[PDB]
Amino acid sequence: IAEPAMIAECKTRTEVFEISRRLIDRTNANFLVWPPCVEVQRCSGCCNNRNVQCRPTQVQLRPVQVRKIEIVRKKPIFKKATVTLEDHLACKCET
Amino acid sequence: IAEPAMIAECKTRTEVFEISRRLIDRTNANFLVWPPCVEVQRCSGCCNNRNVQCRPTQVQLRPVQVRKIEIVRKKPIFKKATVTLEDHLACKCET
DNA sequence: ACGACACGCGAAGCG
DNA sequence: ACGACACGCGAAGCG
Ligand SMILES: [Mg+2]
Ligand SMILES: [Mg+2]
Ligand code: NA
Ligand code: NA
Repeated sequence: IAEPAMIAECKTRTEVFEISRRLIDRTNANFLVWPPCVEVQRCSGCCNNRNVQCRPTQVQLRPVQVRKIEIVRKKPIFKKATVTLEDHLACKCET
Repeated sequence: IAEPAMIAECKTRTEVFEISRRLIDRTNANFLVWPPCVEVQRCSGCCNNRNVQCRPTQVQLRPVQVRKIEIVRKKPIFKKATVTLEDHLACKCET
């Protein structure tokens, strides 16, 4: 059977966010971070027409702790860094 | 508090698929389709290193019925078209 | 392709 | 930046 197609409504869905090393440190390259990606909630889906787009109406900042290794003459220095994620909490179709 | 960052594992998540008018009809432009987008399941997330990527291991074809209006001298002709969606069912990190 | 339907909403039906 | 840990797995601890 072929079921009726259902519109993907404008709402929050779980997406994959890649953790930016550049925001962790823009002035040094000598480091590794873990994990490289986390889940975030994001507004996606399609509105009625192309005069409007699916956009967040409230966003929530969420700090997470990442693992950082600084490499100094081939030796690891273990540190922690805090990345502030942005979660979409609600969406609307917006002009 | 800043919770520990958790890796976004390579697995299936719900994504938004935009319905291609071109696959519905490549030889005529005189038509509209509804809905413009549907949910599908897709492999996403991050593997251990950049020598591997998150890829589907089994995919399931899923036909859905879309609404089509053919416009002929400004009058609508109501038709149905069948679009075959591809859902990801499982994923692995692959080299 | 230039924002039918007694209306408004969504070869529709309801109130 | 050139694939520590008695090992293998993941300034680790377990078996
Ligand atoms: Mg009537
Ligand atoms: Mg020991
Ligand atoms: Na009507
Ligand atoms: Na050890």
